[PDB]
Amino acid sequence: VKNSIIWFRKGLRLHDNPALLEACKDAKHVYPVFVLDPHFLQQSSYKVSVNRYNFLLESLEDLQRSFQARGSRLLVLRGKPEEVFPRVFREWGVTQLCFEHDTEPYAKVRDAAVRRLAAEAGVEVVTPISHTLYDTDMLVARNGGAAPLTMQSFTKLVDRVGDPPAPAPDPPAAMPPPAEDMPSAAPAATGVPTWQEVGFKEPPLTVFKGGETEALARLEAAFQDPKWVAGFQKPDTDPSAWEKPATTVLSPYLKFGCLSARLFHARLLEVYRRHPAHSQPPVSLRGQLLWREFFYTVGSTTPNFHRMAGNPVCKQIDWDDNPEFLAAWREARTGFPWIDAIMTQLVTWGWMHHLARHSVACFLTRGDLYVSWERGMEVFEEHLIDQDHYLNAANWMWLSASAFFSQYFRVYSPVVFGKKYDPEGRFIRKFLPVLKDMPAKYIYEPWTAPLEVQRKAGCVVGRDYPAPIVDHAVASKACIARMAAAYRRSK
Ligand SMILES: Cc1cc2nc3c(=O)[nH]c(=O)nc-3n(C[C@H](O)[C@H](O)[C@H](O)COP(=O)(O)OP(=O)(O)OC[C@H]3O[C@@H](n4cnc5c(N)ncnc54)[C@H](O)[C@@H]3O)c2cc1C
Ligand SMILES: O=c1nc2n(C[C@@H](O)[C@H](O)[C@@H](O)CO)c3cc(O)ccc3cc-2c(=O)[nH]1
Ligand SMILES: [Cl-]
Repeated sequence: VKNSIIWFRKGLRLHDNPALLEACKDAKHVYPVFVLDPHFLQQSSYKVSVNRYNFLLESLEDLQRSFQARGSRLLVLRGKPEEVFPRVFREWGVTQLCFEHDTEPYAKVRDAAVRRLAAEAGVEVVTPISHTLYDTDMLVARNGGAAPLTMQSFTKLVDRVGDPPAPAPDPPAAMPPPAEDMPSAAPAATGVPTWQEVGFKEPPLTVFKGGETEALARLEAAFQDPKWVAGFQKPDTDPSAWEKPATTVLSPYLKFGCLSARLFHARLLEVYRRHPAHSQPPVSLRGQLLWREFFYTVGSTTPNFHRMAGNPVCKQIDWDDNPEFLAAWREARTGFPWIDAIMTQLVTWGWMHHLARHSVACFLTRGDLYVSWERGMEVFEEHLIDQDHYLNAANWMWLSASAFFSQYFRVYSPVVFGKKYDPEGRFIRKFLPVLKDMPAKYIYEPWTAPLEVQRKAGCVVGRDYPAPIVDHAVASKACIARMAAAYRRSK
């Protein structure tokens, strides 16, 4: 008799889930499992806000509903996978364990340990690729055994390899449930908890809801305008747009696997077929999925990718240990409203537009404050709802000119950058209410408002909103000087 586990970690969906499909095939009982793992709650190492963790819980609640609707049940097991799984293998008479492959450092250690244990229990292990467009090992293999290090040569590689696989079909309308009266499957030990019960003190404030149903809705909303999809150009999109964000906001759903990257890609290709002037990579929407694939592919084959030291793709730079600069940045009190509004969005929504992530990451690292990208990445690791190990590392290295990108003379202005999109400062008025009534003339530079104007707007620099912590002209020149010297020490 076939008794199977479908183990969810990412891949939090029923659509495009070949793992799930294999688990159901010829099965008497299927046990859908997510292991609520203490590794992600020990705030010592690994950081997570209530925003992200509650987005996860919402996604698990949506899975529960999808499984309940098909005659089954999601089991949220508490514990370390190494010690939970041997128990349930025996208790449930498990013959097959299915899960979606992942390539992160923790995933590799965890997944090796669970395979060894599975083999000891006589349990078959089935691990299809479906978090990424392609099997990332296959790509490296086809490229002659190393990952390409530019987006251009990565794009050429995948064009030679061909289209990603189709989304797998939808799973059956009825699924075999867990067997009755299994003690590790007791409802009360296996329900989706709340953020309160997991132990978060403060409520989540983000406006984006977790789960596959929300992911599919947001995918559908995006594809209701095929000209927009066809003509999408990432660098030409507006980072100050918040009522209707200028990009898809599909990142947290792709991060958790509430949305299938292959579904998204197949949908793009349908549109591109009927729209022959469609944008091409890297700026196109397909280009965006390829950035993701690119950084996963490089990231999974490089040791210490998420660090500077011991990381072969990363420049060793003499970053300042400057806790007050980092704290001002982290706590949204740099005195540059563009920067502080974005850092407020980070902590409220857990999502900003890519170019707002550029402004704040450039400002922290190579642009003004010369703090290590690792400090920035950690702050993003806590607050981003789309926090992705490889994508966050790679973009921080890109923005600090530590890897992939070397043009350290290009520095974004914390005053001018947003102003060319949003001269009235609508974005700033949203995320920093204290500047609601400041005239647009002064909103990017409130320290240049006459004192009469500051008082009239109820926002006096130094009292209600802080003075700027640097002079951008002085800070950037110094930072460019230090970057030049670090590059010359490297050669
Ligand atoms: C300092 C810094 C840190 C970042 N950290 C993260 C992170 O932790 N997680 C994360 O998903 N993205 C990260 N990004 C990339 C990018 O900013 C987000 O993926 C994007 O803003 C998400 O919005 P969207 O879903 O509307 O993307 P769209 O423009 O709609 O693109 C669709 C999808 O493509 C992928 N994608 C888009 N841009 C990029 C990119 N530059 N690199 C890799 N993949 C991309 C994402 O999965 C995204 O959902 C970071 C960028 C910077 C500059
Ligand atoms: O299997 C789990 N995956 C969790 N993941 C999912 C993955 O990151 C996955 O476990 C691994 O593939 C990462 O190495 C989380 C992701 C977040 O962004 C935030 C919190 C979690 C928590 C968990 C968890 O408790 N259990
Ligand atoms: Cl709990």
